[PDB]
Amino acid sequence: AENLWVTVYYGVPVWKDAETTLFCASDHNVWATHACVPTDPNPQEIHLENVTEEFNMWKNNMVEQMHTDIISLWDQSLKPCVKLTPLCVTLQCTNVTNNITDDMRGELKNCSFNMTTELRDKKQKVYSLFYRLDVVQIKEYRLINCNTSACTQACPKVSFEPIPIHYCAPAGFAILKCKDKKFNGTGPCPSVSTVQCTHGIKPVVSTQLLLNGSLAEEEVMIRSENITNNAKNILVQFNTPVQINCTRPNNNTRKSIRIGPGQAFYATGDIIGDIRQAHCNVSKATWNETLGKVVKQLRKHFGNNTIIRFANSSGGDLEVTTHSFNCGGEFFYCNTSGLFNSTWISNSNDSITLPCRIKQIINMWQRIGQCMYAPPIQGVIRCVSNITGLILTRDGGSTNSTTETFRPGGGDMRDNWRSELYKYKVVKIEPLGVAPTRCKR
Amino acid sequence: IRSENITNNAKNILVQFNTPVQINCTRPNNNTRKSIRIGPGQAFYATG
Amino acid sequence: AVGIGAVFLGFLGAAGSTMGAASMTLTVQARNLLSTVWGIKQLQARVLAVERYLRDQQLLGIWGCSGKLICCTNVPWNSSWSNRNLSEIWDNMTWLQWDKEISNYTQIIYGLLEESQNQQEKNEQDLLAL
Amino acid sequence: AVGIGAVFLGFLGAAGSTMGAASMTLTVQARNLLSTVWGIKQLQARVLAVERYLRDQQLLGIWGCSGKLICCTNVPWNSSWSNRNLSEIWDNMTWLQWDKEISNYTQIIYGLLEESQNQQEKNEQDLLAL
Ligand SMILES: *[C@@H]1O[C@H](CO)[C@@H](O[C@@H]2O[C@H](CO)[C@@H](O[C@@H]3O[C@H](CO)[C@@H](O)[C@H](O[C@H]4O[C@H](CO)[C@@H](O)[C@H](O)[C@@H]4O[C@H]4O[C@H](CO)[C@@H](O)[C@H](O)[C@@H]4O)[C@@H]3O)[C@H](O)[C@H]2NC(C)=O)[C@H](O)[C@H]1NC(C)=O
Ligand SMILES: *[C@@H]1O[C@H](CO)[C@@H](O[C@@H]2O[C@H](CO)[C@@H](O[C@@H]3O[C@H](CO)[C@@H](O)[C@H](O)[C@@H]3O)[C@H](O)[C@H]2NC(C)=O)[C@H](O)[C@H]1NC(C)=O
Ligand SMILES: *[C@@H]1O[C@H](CO)[C@@H](O[C@@H]2O[C@H](CO)[C@@H](O[C@@H]3O[C@H](CO)[C@@H](O)[C@H](O)[C@@H]3O)[C@H](O)[C@H]2NC(C)=O)[C@H](O)[C@H]1NC(C)=O
Ligand SMILES: *[C@@H]1O[C@H](CO)[C@@H](O[C@@H]2O[C@H](CO)[C@@H](O)[C@H](O)[C@H]2NC(C)=O)[C@H](O)[C@H]1NC(C)=O
Ligand SMILES: *[C@@H]1O[C@H](CO)[C@@H](O[C@@H]2O[C@H](CO)[C@@H](O)[C@H](O)[C@H]2NC(C)=O)[C@H](O)[C@H]1NC(C)=O
Ligand SMILES: *[C@@H]1O[C@H](CO)[C@@H](O[C@@H]2O[C@H](CO)[C@@H](O)[C@H](O)[C@H]2NC(C)=O)[C@H](O)[C@H]1NC(C)=O
Ligand SMILES: *[C@@H]1O[C@H](CO)[C@@H](O[C@@H]2O[C@H](CO)[C@@H](O)[C@H](O)[C@H]2NC(C)=O)[C@H](O)[C@H]1NC(C)=O
Ligand SMILES: *[C@@H]1O[C@H](CO)[C@@H](O[C@@H]2O[C@H](CO)[C@@H](O)[C@H](O)[C@H]2NC(C)=O)[C@H](O)[C@H]1NC(C)=O
Ligand SMILES: *[C@@H]1O[C@H](CO)[C@@H](O[C@@H]2O[C@H](CO)[C@@H](O)[C@H](O)[C@H]2NC(C)=O)[C@H](O)[C@H]1NC(C)=O
Ligand SMILES: *[C@@H]1O[C@H](CO)[C@@H](O[C@@H]2O[C@H](CO)[C@@H](O)[C@H](O)[C@H]2NC(C)=O)[C@H](O)[C@H]1NC(C)=O
Ligand SMILES: *[C@@H]1O[C@H](CO)[C@@H](O[C@@H]2O[C@H](CO)[C@@H](O)[C@H](O)[C@H]2NC(C)=O)[C@H](O)[C@H]1NC(C)=O
Ligand SMILES: *[C@@H]1O[C@H](CO)[C@@H](O[C@@H]2O[C@H](CO)[C@@H](O)[C@H](O)[C@H]2NC(C)=O)[C@H](O)[C@H]1NC(C)=O
Ligand SMILES: *[C@@H]1O[C@H](CO)[C@@H](O[C@@H]2O[C@H](CO)[C@@H](O)[C@H](O)[C@H]2NC(C)=O)[C@H](O)[C@H]1NC(C)=O
Ligand SMILES: *[C@@H]1O[C@H](CO)[C@@H](O)[C@H](O)[C@H]1NC(C)=O
Ligand SMILES: *[C@@H]1O[C@H](CO)[C@@H](O)[C@H](O)[C@H]1NC(C)=O
Ligand SMILES: *[C@@H]1O[C@H](CO)[C@@H](O)[C@H](O)[C@H]1NC(C)=O
Ligand SMILES: *[C@@H]1O[C@H](CO)[C@@H](O)[C@H](O)[C@H]1NC(C)=O
Ligand SMILES: *[C@@H]1O[C@H](CO)[C@@H](O)[C@H](O)[C@H]1NC(C)=O
Ligand SMILES: *[C@@H]1O[C@H](CO)[C@@H](O)[C@H](O)[C@H]1NC(C)=O
Repeated sequence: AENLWVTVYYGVPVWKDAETTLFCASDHNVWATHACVPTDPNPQEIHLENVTEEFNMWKNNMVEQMHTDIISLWDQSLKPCVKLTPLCVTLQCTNVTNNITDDMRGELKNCSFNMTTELRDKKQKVYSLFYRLDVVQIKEYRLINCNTSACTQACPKVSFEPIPIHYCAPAGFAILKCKDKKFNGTGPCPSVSTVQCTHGIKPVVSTQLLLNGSLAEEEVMIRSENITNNAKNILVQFNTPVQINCTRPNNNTRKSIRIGPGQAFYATGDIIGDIRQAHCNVSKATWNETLGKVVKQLRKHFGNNTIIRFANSSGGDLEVTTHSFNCGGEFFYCNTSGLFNSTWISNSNDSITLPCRIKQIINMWQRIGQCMYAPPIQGVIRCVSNITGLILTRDGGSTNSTTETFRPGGGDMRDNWRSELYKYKVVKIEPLGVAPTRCKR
Repeated sequence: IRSENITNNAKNILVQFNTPVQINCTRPNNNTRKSIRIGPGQAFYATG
Repeated sequence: AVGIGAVFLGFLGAAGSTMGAASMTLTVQARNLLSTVWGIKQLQARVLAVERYLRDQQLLGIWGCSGKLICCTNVPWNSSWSNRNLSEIWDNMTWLQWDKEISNYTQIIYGLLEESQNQQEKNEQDLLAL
Repeated sequence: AVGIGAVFLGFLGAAGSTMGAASMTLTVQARNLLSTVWGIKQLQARVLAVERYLRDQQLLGIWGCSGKLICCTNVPWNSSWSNRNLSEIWDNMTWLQWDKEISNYTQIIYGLLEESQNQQEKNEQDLLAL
């Protein structure tokens, strides 16, 4: 009675979840745009009506691809640069005590040593200023990395400034974007569009604080894979940014030492004037208001009468125990202890100053056996940035006490990329379809 | 028995057995290994 | 006639529309299927896309629907695959829901189409023999 | 009806069968033609396979046999190519033997097919012109 027959259609709008490899789109830098395609001046977006999709920020392969690409670019940038093999020698060091304050005592060492020259039968005697974090006693010292591995020096022409990067999918695939505000990264998204590729994402590297990021359009957003489990980090996205001003005030000097044929080592000659600690400033009232918003949002998941505490970091490496970042080529590690120190109970112009340190031997990613020596920057340096989120961890959490304490976290860089690619996913089209129809061939 | 040209003596002969023949061999010296650091992250392993 | 805008459904715009309405824009979807270490991955992706396109075209040609976007066939519709009438399929459903429903009865239909087309080719040859 | 095995001629299983019997399973063979330094060789092999498939498809299309597995043509069979009758070809010989036999009269047949298809297309256009 039905007398229906199979009929084939090619080009039906159907898709399935899939994994693939996306490519560049961008408008001397470590993040090489030379091997990246130009971007379209007028990106196109198609809003899909009546399409409700499923999203999960904690199972996105784009984060893994971004991490791999960033690591590969960082490795590639350092290949054509000098290797500081001859720098593992016996240094003879002395304390620097010329116009120093009470908090910069012992931080700097004036170290002299012997070095090779362009002719392989000659030696020279030179000296440089090193940081206490870089030299370990063997009045004789050695560089910290000498017993682990020899490692290279960043070329002084490449810039560390992040540049936006867009990720565009191949043919036969599509990128779906969730336009639903208040979307907490997991679950169903009623409102969806299709994009050729994503907004410009700056690969900013930092810990304990998200800088130069994107802001929630409505209010503070809290995200966690399993908020009941205390072993999972909590990503907080601010509604408004908090300005932070960091500075190294020492008037540094740079000198070049020829260590071979066409090979130079950039040493810190001397410091002009006084010697003082680098530091950062953040407004007090703005931080208090932001923490008020954060605790108000946290009360939603952890009860309405719970006491919410902010405390110091637990411990570990300097990278994870401190807010670590890079300001114009100099690598800062700073003590965010005046920020996360307070308790909240259910019911002018001064600023918080974070004093902090600088380093030159860097293990950027969580790897052992590869350094990166940062040449000194000449003159005073200052920078300003926006804080637009936090990475928190809940300690303990047992039912014995009704007080919840949160501490800063970080270390893993995948959490930094996850905060930007939370509303995107990749699918692959399935154009072949079959239906009942009343013809017959 | 296989050979490209069995009349020619310059060609090797491949013999495949029907059953295997067990062979047991050992170095019985109780050797010792030590590491010598010859540079930054470079070790040479010697018989102590 | 002035102060009026014109907009066309683009690419996957008909995803939420019914099957009958979505079947009027197959060309926009069809046109989009075709178009040192990183170069290897990019080229691998391109080769994979080409291979997928060629596989789909080969299947279409094997079923005798070569060069057609809509091609109705001779295979009858078994009621076991689905019981819904045309009223509740082409005016009250979308292609994604249909794919979800019929995802477990796909290969047998393909085999039936292949065998049917082989039979038609044999019969056509026999007819032309006379 | 219990205790019976069902086995299908797989891939090149019909290589030893006669031409008529081997011509009933062309689809199983047809479906199988499509599917740092070492990656280059693998990709080269894949590209070569795709190019061979496209060349064969183009040759089929130029003769007017596009989208067909058994396509008959209009070119008469010259007796100089093979004197054997249909009885001793389709029931007493194999495709490999036939290929070995007619391996030296292949290109001229291709050229004749090309010219015939071109003439047919021209005549069809002239007919439609009226
Ligand atoms: C968040 O974003 C903000 C802004 O969006 C970031 O702050 C900006 O940071 C950049 C980079 O530090 C800064 O631009 C520099 O300004 C300096 C002062 O004007 C310039 O001197 C500097 O130019 C030098 O560096 C370039 C490479 O970056 C070279 O191409 C250039 O030739 C200069 O180099 C010469 O000078 C140096 C020093 O003397 C010498 O060693 C060299 O050999 C060479 O001779 C940059 O243009 C912006 O001004 C900052 N913006 C603001 C508003 O302050 C912030 O850093 C971001 N946060 C994070 C965490 O990334
Ligand atoms: C997304 O879904 C909505 C509904 O869920 C779609 O709107 C619906 O569109 C159909 C056809 O355009 C409407 O049917 C019409 O109904 C009237 C009254 O019964 C009838 O006179 C017409 O002949 C026609 O059958 C339906 O009413 C309408 N639904 C609503 C609530 O307005 C919408 O089109 C979908 N989006 C896309 C892009 O297709
Ligand atoms: C491999 O080759 C053998 C023979 O070379 C094939 O077996 C042959 O199969 C055909 C048809 O299946 C048989 O034909 C029969 O001939 C008798 C003659 O009296 C006739 O009465 C029957 O009606 C039928 O036509 C043929 O006898 C048989 N050969 C032998 C020796 O038994 C075999 O099929 C081949 N293998 C494959 C996979 O094709
Ligand atoms: C680091 O030590 C060197 C060597 O002792 C200092 O360089 C000397 O500076 C004095 C004047 O301060 C000169 O008279 C010497 O000739 C310099 N020595 C050489 C070898 O050039 C340098 O001043 C010290 N730097 C600091 C910051 O204390
Ligand atoms: C640079 O090398 C010279 C010699 O090439 C070092 O001077 C020697 O120091 C040792 C102490 O370890 C003395 O026993 C020798 O008598 C010294 N020789 C001479 C000629 O002075 C010098 O100490 C090295 N510089 C540094 C900073 O280690
Ligand atoms: C810090 O945040 C402020 C406010 O979001 C940024 O100022 C905005 O910059 C964008 C540029 O795309 C403008 O479109 C907005 O109008 C600006 N808003 C205001 C209130 O000025 C500022 O650029 C951010 N700083 C950094 C370094 O990213
Ligand atoms: C979120 O984490 C909690 C805590 O681990 C999970 O609940 C635990 O599940 C394990 C599974 O065997 C039990 O042994 C524990 O007793 C549970 N603890 C509590 C406090 O319930 C919970 O299942 C996780 N959420 C999801 C969705 O997996
Ligand atoms: C961080 O804040 C401190 C004050 O808490 C600033 O110190 C002042 O800096 C100005 C620079 O214009 C001087 O004129 C004042 O004399 C300084 N006062 C004190 C008490 O030190 C510091 O400059 C700020 N740094 C940044 C980068 O904003
Ligand atoms: C961070 O630095 C910016 C710029 O140096 C400061 O903004 C200036 O603040 C002064 C004093 O209120 C104003 O007179 C200027 O007009 C401001 N300039 C701009 C561009 O905003 C800001 O106050 C500093 N914040 C902290 C916490 O130190
Ligand atoms: C967070 O605050 C605690 C409490 O002040 C810090 O613990 C101090 O650690 C220093 C070691 O540098 C000791 O000298 C102090 O005595 C400790 N304080 C107390 C009260 O015992 C802790 O170090 C801070 N977190 C970080 C990362 O520095
Ligand atoms: C981060 O800053 C805090 C606050 O200054 C440091 O805690 C102080 O540590 C010193 C040790 O030199 C103690 O004498 C002070 O009593 C501590 N302050 C308080 C309020 O307890 C903390 O040590 C700093 N972090 C690190 C790693 O040194
Ligand atoms: C196997 O090897 C033998 C020995 O070389 C080949 O016979 C020789 O062929 C050469 C060819 O010029 C003659 O000069 C020798 O006099 C031959 N020697 C003998 C003993 O006959 C024989 O041809 C080889 N087999 C094949 C198949 O090539
Ligand atoms: C090879 O054969 C010799 C005997 O010809 C073995 O020597 C004996 O080894 C056993 C080991 O359990 C001893 O208990 C005997 O005392 C040895 N006898 C002599 C005469 O040496 C030798 O162990 C064999 N080796 C292997 C690897 O099988
Ligand atoms: C350098 O100063 C530090 C801090 O005052 C001190 O611990 C160290 O012993 C000094 N070293 C000298 C004078 O060689
Ligand atoms: C290098 O020396 C430091 C301090 O002496 C030590 O902590 C580290 O384990 C050493 N590295 C290796 C590979 O032994
Ligand atoms: C927030 O995340 C949880 C995780 O299980 C999910 O159940 C919930 O639906 C999300 N909220 C919204 C508004 O989607
Ligand atoms: C740093 O020293 C140089 C050389 O004396 C001078 O030209 C420059 O102005 C100084 N910078 C500051 C910020 O004082
Ligand atoms: C932490 O907060 C307490 C308030 O009870 C204050 O006394 C203390 O000075 C604060 N510590 C820092 C390092 O700001
Ligand atoms: C080799 O010497 C070690 C260390 O004395 C010992 O532990 C081990 O048992 C010896 N091996 C044999 C086979 O005797």
